[PDB]
Amino acid sequence: VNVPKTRKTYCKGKTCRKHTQHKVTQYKAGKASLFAQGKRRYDRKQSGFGGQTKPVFHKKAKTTKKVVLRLECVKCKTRAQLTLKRCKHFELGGEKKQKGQA
Amino acid sequence: GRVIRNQRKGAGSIFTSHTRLRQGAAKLRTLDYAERHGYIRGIVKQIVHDSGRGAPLAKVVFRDPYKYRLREEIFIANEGVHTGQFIYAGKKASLNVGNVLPLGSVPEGTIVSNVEEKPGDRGALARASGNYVIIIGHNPDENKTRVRLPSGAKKVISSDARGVIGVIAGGGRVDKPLLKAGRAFHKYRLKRNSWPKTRGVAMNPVDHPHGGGNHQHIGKASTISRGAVSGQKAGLIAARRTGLLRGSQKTQ
Amino acid sequence: AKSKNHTAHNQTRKAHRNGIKKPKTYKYPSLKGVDPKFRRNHKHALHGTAKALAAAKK
RNA sequence: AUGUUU
RNA sequence: CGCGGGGUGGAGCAGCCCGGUAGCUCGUCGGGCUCAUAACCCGAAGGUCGUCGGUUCAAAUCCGGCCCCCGCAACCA
RNA sequence: GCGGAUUUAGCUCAGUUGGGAGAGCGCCAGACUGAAGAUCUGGAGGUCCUGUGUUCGAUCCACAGAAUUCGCACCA
RNA sequence: GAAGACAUUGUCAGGUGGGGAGUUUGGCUGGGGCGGCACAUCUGUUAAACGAUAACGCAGAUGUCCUAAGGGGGGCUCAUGGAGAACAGAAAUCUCCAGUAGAACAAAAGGGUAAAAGCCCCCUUGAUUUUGAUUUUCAGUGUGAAUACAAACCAUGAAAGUGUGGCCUAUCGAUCCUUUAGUCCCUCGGAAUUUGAGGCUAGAGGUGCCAGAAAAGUUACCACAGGGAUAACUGGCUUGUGGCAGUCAAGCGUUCAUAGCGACAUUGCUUUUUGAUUCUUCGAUGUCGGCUCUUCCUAUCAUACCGAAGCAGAAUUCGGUAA
RNA sequence: GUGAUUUCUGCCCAGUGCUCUGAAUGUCAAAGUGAAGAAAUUCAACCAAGCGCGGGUAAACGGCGGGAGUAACUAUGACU
RNA sequence: GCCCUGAAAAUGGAUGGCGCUCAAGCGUGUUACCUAUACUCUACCGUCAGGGUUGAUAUGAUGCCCUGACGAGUAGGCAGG
RNA sequence: GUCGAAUUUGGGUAUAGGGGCGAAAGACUAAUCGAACCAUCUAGUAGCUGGUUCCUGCCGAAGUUUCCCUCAGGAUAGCAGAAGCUCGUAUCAGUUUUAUGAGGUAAAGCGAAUGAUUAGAGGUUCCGGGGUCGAAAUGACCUUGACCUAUUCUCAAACUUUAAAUAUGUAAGAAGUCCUUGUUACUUAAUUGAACGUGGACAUUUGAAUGAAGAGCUUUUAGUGGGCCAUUUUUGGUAAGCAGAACUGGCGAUGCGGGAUGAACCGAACGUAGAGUUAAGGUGCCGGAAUACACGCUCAUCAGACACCACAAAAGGUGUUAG
RNA sequence: CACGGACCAAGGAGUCUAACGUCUAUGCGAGUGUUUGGGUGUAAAACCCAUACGCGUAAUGAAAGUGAACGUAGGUUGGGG
Ligand SMILES: [K+]
Ligand SMILES: [K+]
Ligand SMILES: [K+]
Ligand SMILES: [K+]
Ligand SMILES: [K+]
Ligand SMILES: [K+]
Ligand SMILES: [K+]
Ligand SMILES: [K+]
Ligand SMILES: [K+]
Ligand SMILES: [Mg+2]
Ligand SMILES: [Mg+2]
Ligand SMILES: [Mg+2]
Ligand SMILES: [Mg+2]
Ligand SMILES: [Mg+2]
Ligand SMILES: [Mg+2]
Ligand SMILES: [Mg+2]
Ligand SMILES: [Mg+2]
Ligand SMILES: [Mg+2]
Ligand SMILES: [Mg+2]
Ligand SMILES: [Mg+2]
Ligand SMILES: [Mg+2]
Ligand SMILES: [Mg+2]
Ligand SMILES: [Mg+2]
Ligand SMILES: [Mg+2]
Ligand SMILES: [Mg+2]
Ligand SMILES: [Mg+2]
Ligand SMILES: [Mg+2]
Ligand SMILES: [Mg+2]
Ligand SMILES: [Mg+2]
Ligand SMILES: [Mg+2]
Ligand SMILES: [Mg+2]
Ligand SMILES: [Mg+2]
Ligand SMILES: [Mg+2]
Ligand SMILES: [Mg+2]
Ligand SMILES: [Mg+2]
Ligand SMILES: [Mg+2]
Ligand SMILES: [Mg+2]
Ligand SMILES: [Mg+2]
Ligand SMILES: [Mg+2]
Ligand SMILES: [Mg+2]
Ligand SMILES: [Mg+2]
Ligand SMILES: [Mg+2]
Ligand SMILES: [Mg+2]
Ligand SMILES: [Mg+2]
Ligand SMILES: [Mg+2]
Ligand SMILES: [Mg+2]
Ligand SMILES: [Mg+2]
Ligand SMILES: [Mg+2]
Ligand SMILES: [Mg+2]
Ligand SMILES: [Mg+2]
Ligand SMILES: [Mg+2]
Ligand SMILES: [Mg+2]
Ligand SMILES: [Mg+2]
Ligand SMILES: [Mg+2]
Ligand SMILES: [Mg+2]
Ligand SMILES: [Mg+2]
Ligand SMILES: [Mg+2]
Ligand SMILES: [Mg+2]
Ligand SMILES: [Mg+2]
Ligand SMILES: [Mg+2]
Ligand SMILES: [Zn+2]
Repeated sequence: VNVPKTRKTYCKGKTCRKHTQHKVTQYKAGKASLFAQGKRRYDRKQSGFGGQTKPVFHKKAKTTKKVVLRLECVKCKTRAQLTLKRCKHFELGGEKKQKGQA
Repeated sequence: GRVIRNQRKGAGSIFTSHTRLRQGAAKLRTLDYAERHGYIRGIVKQIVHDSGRGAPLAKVVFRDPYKYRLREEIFIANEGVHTGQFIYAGKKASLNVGNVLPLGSVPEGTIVSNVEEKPGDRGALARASGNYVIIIGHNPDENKTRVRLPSGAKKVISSDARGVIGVIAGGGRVDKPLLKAGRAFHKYRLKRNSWPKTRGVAMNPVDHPHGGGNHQHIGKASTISRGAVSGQKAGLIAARRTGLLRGSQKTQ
Repeated sequence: AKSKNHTAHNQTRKAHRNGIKKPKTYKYPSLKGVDPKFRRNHKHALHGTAKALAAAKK
């Protein structure tokens, strides 16, 4: 799919609360932190003997992920998140379609 | 799933050596003042067969230098040693077959037997029938002797380590075919319970890594890593190479 | 071992043992899905009607 | 350096 | 996911490790030499550097993306 | 009988992105040779495995059938 | 004597480690396995004109694709056929006429659509925000999908209006954990500030066995609980296949359909074939063949007596009563 | 491992093993080092063996092709 | 239409058997007759339901009495013994 | 078989259970070995097999829905019991009628769309054009082909204009109808309307039929979650006492009379008795009941003799009967 | 022609407990529960008892926290009595 940037859409920043321009980027998860309580508990549980103490998923079936657009209001900076339908090729860049051309 | 035969050998229950008929440990004299500074003369009283050993032993009687009595020693007989012969052991003994000399006191090219690895260990190297060590040189500073061992290895030994002039008697022994399971039986009856040997490939998987299969076959490479563990080290342990040896030895 | 997959056999008999029950019509039915604008104004209209009918007892 | 057969 | 490395005429390629400027051999086309081929000689053709974007008086080389390949290492929905 | 596969000038094949059927080994013709083989130059060579179907067309986007094979076909 | 702050030993760390330990190694299924997916789903049909409705029924489809192929508005009309224009012919571009859709609308199929839902053009982001109700599946739970509103902010158009993704029917995902966005709110419990962590609300990372364990084989050395819910024998139903037999009569039989045969068809019988099924037996009906022995059937090889012949004799062939 | 004697043990190190090489070499743990921070901590550099890179080895495990044409009858193909 | 040919299987055997031929067979029609735990009436048992009767000697008001209807049953539930 | 050495054997001694020992069979290790024996953990767990102890009375099932690593199990809903509760001028119903819808099956149709499909006939020579002449053009023909026109034979689960029967939604009143006018922030240009009210009028049939051991309501629990059979509709299969669906009725769970016999068929469902009458089925004898009455048909050297049901076909016969 | 049962006697299988759901009975009732313990006793009984504690009388929110009368504790319809 091809999704454009700059997204004039609704903003909930409590100052705009209205349709404003939003810069569009793709959501990237972000590094899993140590000291998150789940990670701390998992490390404590994995320490010592006993082997693997929690499941490790193997039966992968999805061939795509749901792309998330981070929509950032250009004036108030509040971010919103929009999920798109599953796609295999996602481009944020332009190069719109042309009709009647070669 | 079972402990394999080479693992069971280490417990040493039925795998200990059959030492009843043996004459005693074959050793040089204790390295004492007389051998450190001059020589001591003993006499060969008997050349006798040792059970389980190929080479004959020589019972050599020396006088005790500190107490009026005789000290019998069990040497490995070198070829040409005879009963009634005077054996001389020490720094100042002559270069004659059967004499015990420090490695430093013998010229390059000398053939010695029952060579000490360390001075005073009373004999470690070239003890089997027909085997010998060759002095290939000396390093007087940092006093040492370079020697050629029966296996072809070059070793540097202290120049104070002793050896017996000549070659261990009983040589050529392995040139005669045993010709008979019975003769192999009687050979190992006086050495240890290591014969006969069932092939691991003729066993079941529980008994041996090579066991099992609808045909007798190893199934995986018989060359086993040096870092393998007990129960895995069956076959060609840490083999650098396999197959028929073609070409020359003595790599550089 | 394969087995039966589905049948509606005996289902109508089971349902008619305790009978198909009409759903107990009520006056003043619920206003659940009714247009919230209409409902918002209906609340005010009813409060005003209640106040008027109360005051009308003089 | 290569160059067959009649 | 991390850390590295590589992608250049048809092919292998040097070129990059701080722009002065895309080359080497084979293969392909022509001629010469030979009695004729091979080697050889003289020519001629073949790329603008895997694809984008950026720095820079002027970037294959710098800088970051994307694709492909490889090596090691990592693995709680 | 199931799961795969590949069918294209005489032989081996490249194919084909909704073009247009091509390259070798053959064959023919012409060169070179006293001549033959070798070698060079060319030229033809298929109604694209078959019928019907989507189609502007489409062996090639596409449907089923065939041919040649492989692999499997077990516990009794 | 050798050796030396190195070995060694202790702790932690990385590698190696079926030598050994523990465990696992789907389900449906005309037995199981192999195959397939009928496991989560969508179209048409089966389906018997409300709804619902099965099979490893039938013909197919889904894990995508699209910043337009979403939204609004305007203008136009499609497939095809005929008639015409230099190159230009069957296919190029131009023109008229007919044209109920015989086109197109991403994909499967079905429905729907003509001043449109199709084609072209213009502007856009309603594919947005909040949290409820509702319909299908349904337990009237969840998930997915969809419907109609409300409260905002927008888009488009002159406007009425229309728009909360794709004309409709499929195109997808819990807890825990991680992560992001938001609220800048709540908590860190002796009292504060700042980091850090933990909460609240909404998403994302995924379970396709699709209400969602983390999982390789082999056993002809085998074990246990069971199963006739289920295979390998007989028996029973069936008779496709096998075997046997009719009816018709185009032909063969030099002539001549039927002495003897007999195509194209068609009606049966049998259960000495093999299938199909899984009803009996898995707390056990001894599982090939032969040997031995008895009896039964007749669809008769011989023997008895006969009818027919392409029966001269002889031999043979067809057939009847006959076991 | 093979299995008296006799005769002989062909080719293959691509794969899986085993083995030899080693600061020129990518990756690579704890400790240690540097930076930033108020610190927890984060980041970076360095980082042993192993693996990778290079070699050897089959009396290690093992493995060891297909199609077409072609000879004064056919047939078969020495041959390509 | 009926009958016959078509019409062959294995222990000896089956319109149920015997046997039946203007049938005791086939088609059809009319009556009479036989008999189920069914129907009708009555009695008795129980269950359920609706009632009467604390006005006394009257002790069974969970009692006494009146009326009608009903009664199959695995798994299972409950009740009275 | 072997019998003078890898010989046989006594005693002593060593090796102990994931251990030993094995000239190797998973052999042997005290009748125990693909992991000994003893005791304990331990009454190990079992969705699996077996059993589960008195009587009578009343009521009385399910093998279906959804979900599950589920398919021999459970949860869930349903079916069942029990306890009742609120009322009973009363409520409703596996039914009809009237009124009003909805459907796309049966049938039907194809000189109606789509798709199949048989044939001849008119045109189109621009028919596809060939042949043949035509010096040649299609120019004449001949002709095959196609198209077009009007006809013709036959068809469709996934075709259709039409379109049943059965089944199915709703309504048939007092929570109704009519008249007046109060509230509102909704709605309208507007007391316009919408919704909810106030006040007023209308009880014999309060607005079809029939019935109503009453109606409504609640809680809580059992068992069940293998089903099978019959008619009819119907799918796969040659078919099956096969496999799978729909509606109903049954069997399971059920005796009784009948079908000799038999889970399901016919009849009829059951407290203990008596009398009468019957059902289905029967009435020669077995055997209760007419060797009844009446009209015909049939003679079988395999007669026939009551549905389910325990079989027979095509084709034939101056047998006989009637047309 | 599925399994157990040759026979007989005796034994022989839904128990108790912790915590609970519904229903019912009883006591008291915005309260209720004496029995941890104390007093007492004819001594494991019966009798008596303080302070607490449990549940209830308040909910809601993750939490900080806040916390139930417009009114005759409301209007309408039905409602036994
Ligand atoms: K652990
Ligand atoms: K051996
Ligand atoms: K093996
Ligand atoms: K291991
Ligand atoms: K296993
Ligand atoms: K048959
Ligand atoms: K069995
Ligand atoms: K190799
Ligand atoms: K190798
Ligand atoms: Mg650890
Ligand atoms: Mg050996
Ligand atoms: Mg063996
Ligand atoms: Mg092993
Ligand atoms: Mg191994
Ligand atoms: Mg074997
Ligand atoms: Mg079932
Ligand atoms: Mg010549
Ligand atoms: Mg293991
Ligand atoms: Mg299975
Ligand atoms: Mg329907
Ligand atoms: Mg329009
Ligand atoms: Mg769905
Ligand atoms: Mg709107
Ligand atoms: Mg829509
Ligand atoms: Mg998710
Ligand atoms: Mg969290
Ligand atoms: Mg604290
Ligand atoms: Mg599921
Ligand atoms: Mg069975
Ligand atoms: Mg047949
Ligand atoms: Mg069955
Ligand atoms: Mg038996
Ligand atoms: Mg028997
Ligand atoms: Mg016969
Ligand atoms: Mg041999
Ligand atoms: Mg580190
Ligand atoms: Mg290293
Ligand atoms: Mg007959
Ligand atoms: Mg009779
Ligand atoms: Mg009669
Ligand atoms: Mg009676
Ligand atoms: Mg009463
Ligand atoms: Mg009863
Ligand atoms: Mg074995
Ligand atoms: Mg027990
Ligand atoms: Mg009953
Ligand atoms: Mg699951
Ligand atoms: Mg069972
Ligand atoms: Mg239909
Ligand atoms: Mg029809
Ligand atoms: Mg069950
Ligand atoms: Mg049952
Ligand atoms: Mg019955
Ligand atoms: Mg019968
Ligand atoms: Mg009688
Ligand atoms: Mg007939
Ligand atoms: Mg039987
Ligand atoms: Mg049993
Ligand atoms: Mg028994
Ligand atoms: Mg008893
Ligand atoms: Zn903003």
